[PDB]
Parts: sequence; C-alpha cells; structure tokens
Amino acid sequence: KEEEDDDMKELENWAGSM
Amino acid sequence: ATFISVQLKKTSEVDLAKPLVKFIQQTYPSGGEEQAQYCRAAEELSKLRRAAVGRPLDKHEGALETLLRYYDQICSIEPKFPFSENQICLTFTWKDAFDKGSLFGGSVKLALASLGYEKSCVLFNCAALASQIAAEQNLDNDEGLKIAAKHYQFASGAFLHIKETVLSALSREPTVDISPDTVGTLSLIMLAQAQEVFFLKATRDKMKDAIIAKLANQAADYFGDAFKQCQYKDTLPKEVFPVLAAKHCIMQANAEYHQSILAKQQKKFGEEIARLQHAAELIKTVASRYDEYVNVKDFSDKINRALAAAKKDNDFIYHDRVPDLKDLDPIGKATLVKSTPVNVPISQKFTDLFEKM
Repeated sequence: KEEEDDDMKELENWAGSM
Repeated sequence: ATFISVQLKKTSEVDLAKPLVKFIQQTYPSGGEEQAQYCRAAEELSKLRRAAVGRPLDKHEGALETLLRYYDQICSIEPKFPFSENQICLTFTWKDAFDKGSLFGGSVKLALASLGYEKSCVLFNCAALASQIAAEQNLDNDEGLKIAAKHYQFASGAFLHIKETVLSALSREPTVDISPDTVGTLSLIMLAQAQEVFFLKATRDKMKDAIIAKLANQAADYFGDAFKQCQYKDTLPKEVFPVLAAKHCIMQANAEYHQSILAKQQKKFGEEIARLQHAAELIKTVASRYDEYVNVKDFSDKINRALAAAKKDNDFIYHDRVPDLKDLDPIGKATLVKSTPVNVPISQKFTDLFEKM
C-alpha cells in the first residue's frame, strides 16, 4: 500500500497536468 | 489497439457577413466611418467559419484550435443582437454525421436560422475531431498517451454538453446524430477510451498490478454501459457495437489477469488459477465472436502460459483448492477520468472580435 500511494498519486498528477 | 472516433458533420458555405453588416446600425449611429470596425471584423468571423468548418481536415492541433476558436466566438456573439427575439436572417445547413440517407436521392440535412443550432454542430465537430486526434496518438509513448487522454476527456465533456443543451438551444427536432441519446452514448464511449488510456499508462509505467486491475475494472464498466446503450439501436456505425462488446470483455480479462498476479504474489494460488480461468474464458469469447475487430492473440497466449504454469505447480506442490468465482472478492474500481466541462473560452488565447459591443 506504500506503492498504491506512489502509483495512484502519480496518475492523479499526470491527470492534473492536462 | 482499436479506438473509436467520430466523423465530422458536413455544413454548407454561408455568407456570415452580409446578414450582419446590416443589423449593426441602430442607436449606434456612426454611419460615417466608425461602423466599419464592426465589419472588417464581422467577416474575419465569416472567413473563420470557412476555415473552421470548410476544408477536409488536418487531424492536428492546428485545425482543432480553429474549431474551438470559432465555437468560442459564436458563443460571445449571441446576446449582442438580443436573440431572444431573433430578427437577423441567417440559415445554417448541416448534414447528419451518421445517417446515410437512402440512395433514393440524398443525405439527411437540417437547416435552421439559429445560433443555437450552429454552436451545437460546431461543438460536435470539435468533439469529433478531438476523438480523431486522440485515436491517432502513438500510445507506445508518454506524450501520445497524455494527448489521447486529454482529448478523449474533452470529447466526452463536449458531447455531454450537447446532450444537456441541444433541445433548449434548438427550436426544432434535432437530427439523430446530435439528439441527446446519440450524444450521451458518444460521451460515454469517449470517457471509456480515456479510462483505457489511463490503464495503458499504468501498464507502460509497469505500475502495481493491484492498481492496473482497478483501472481495467472501471474501464470494463464504462465500456459495458456504452454497449448496453447501443444494444437496441442502429444510429452509430456498424463497427461501434462489436468494438464496445469486445472491449468490455478485454477490460474484464485485464482486471482478472492483473488481480491474478496479486493473488500469486500473496501465495493464493487457487485464486490465481480461478481468476486466470475467467480471463481465458472472456478472451476466448472475444477471439471467437469479435475477431474481425480485435487481435487478442498475445494476451491469450500470455494468460494460457500463466494458467498452465499455475496449474502444474498447484497440482504438483501446493494443492490449493481453486475457488468458485462467486466466492472471490470483487476487484475494486479506480476512475481517473472526467467529462471536461465546456466553459468558454475553450480555445487557446481567445479574444472576442466584438469585445466592445
């Protein structure tokens, strides 16, 4: 779950950078 | 990779100037030399309409920004000539994006003296071209991915804006292509492909299998719902229903395939096998029912390789009981995707040609 932070977060950032 | 995109609506050339040159002097008296500001500019708008909706298209940001610019503009030109009582004479004629019309003489057209109708069909073509650009992206790279996801979510929000809008905006019965039913469905399709793009990004980025499975599972939902909206309808092109059916199963199989990697990681070897059997069954159905639409070969082999290995070792070593599907926990759902709201201006660095009016 310490990478389900690291993975979910980095797509929520990819998302907002649109 | 098999992505759905929408063809642009045809229109016919209209002289946007003539009918607007006239309705510019009222208690704005300047009949001398001043009105000719709102005139060279009120036919930069006319040649803009011809650029936006006029040529066979560039599928690049060039042509898309022109369409978006043109949409911004008409939205702004709306209340200038108080169009709750419409007394400017202009008739826009658009062809149905989908309906062939019988070759018993001609296509399916609708002509309406409305800015409502015009801005609707324009936003359709903005959505449609954005769907075309999204589908042409190279998904084997990160910016390809980023552009497809951005434009699919734009096209989704734009078809959806037309859904909540066409009927009020127009006076008459819309053509079927822009009617709320067709366009609610296109909107869901675009949103499903945007979600698929996120799954494909997690896959390139070899992210955690638990995550990829929840992204896949949510995509299967979107695609499932969209094909259900097409089950009893023959509005959209024939390839559309089978592509959505196939991707609903492919996404379910991806969800099960990735959730099976998680099972194995956690030493739940019977659950691994049960999830992989489901995935193979789904993919076998797609391979035999939808093969003129998708190529599922490498995935089928990849599952069948994992299943074979998992079975050999369970039979030989672990002897876990393969559970029944109904006894497994549901895979989660992770949505990373929204219909982008239409808030004018939608074009980049917009300036209203009639800003001081």
